[PDB]
Amino acid sequence: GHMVTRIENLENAKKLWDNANSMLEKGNISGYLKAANELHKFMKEKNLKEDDLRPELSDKTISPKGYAILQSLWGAASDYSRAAATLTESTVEPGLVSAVNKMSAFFMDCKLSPNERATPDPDFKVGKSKILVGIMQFIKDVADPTSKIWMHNTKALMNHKIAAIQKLERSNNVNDETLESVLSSKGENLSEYLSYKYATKDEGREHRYTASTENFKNVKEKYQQMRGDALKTEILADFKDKLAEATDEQSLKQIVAELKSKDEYRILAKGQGLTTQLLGLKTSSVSSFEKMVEETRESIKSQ
Repeated sequence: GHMVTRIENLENAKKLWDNANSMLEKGNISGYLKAANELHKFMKEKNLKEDDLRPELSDKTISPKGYAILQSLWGAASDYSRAAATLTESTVEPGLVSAVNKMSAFFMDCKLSPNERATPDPDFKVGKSKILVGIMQFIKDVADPTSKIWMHNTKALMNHKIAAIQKLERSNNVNDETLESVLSSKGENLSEYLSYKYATKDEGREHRYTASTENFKNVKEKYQQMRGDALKTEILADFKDKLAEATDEQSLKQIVAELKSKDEYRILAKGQGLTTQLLGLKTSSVSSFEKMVEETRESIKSQ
């Protein structure tokens, strides 16, 4: 087991920084943040500081275009941080977005002394929505699997917001008001969040065959005392969370195959009324699950 020189670690930090700058230059926001994050992780592990790396970057430059993107990123992040501070919740999401700012600042501080001014190209424009999606993608990548914003898993909420912003992009309805609604949302409306009209934590609808965990040997213990629409709501929520761990197309297909093999999925797929079972259509909850797979696919088919 084994040692590395300071020279050698600085040379690798220089490469990590270059990779970040290169992503910055191409306008790949999530790629830049991720690359910044790797630089920080590597430097922390080798006990290297920004001022150790700075002299070594003397032959490298953040372009004017680069500083313009970083200024837009800074602005979008500050604004998002404020917008995410809400009556429902104001600690986690703002903390996460302001930390994205601190990560970018770290990339800048490797190159610039404490008071040096950024020199952004004033003509270079970058769409607010591409920035926000990038921020959200980075937060989704880096937040702990157990992180929660209000009552919802953080990775899942990010994918939800990224899909909402992408829908605004596709239908040409992106403006400050529609972005604000997304940035300030915590998924308070459960039925929209899960894409399931009958989402509830209460008794929901009357059913001749109210969904039940009895007759499913393998169902997790947490569901055993839930029934009906509420049972399905809880299964869908946990499925949404598991789907949010997907990182690429192969990963998503694998997770989907796992979830569809579970007794919880058969509960979703089992109709709760006799007329409905005789029709031979997908249940509403299975439909919701399929929409979540599509949402997750869109939040991940991008970079």
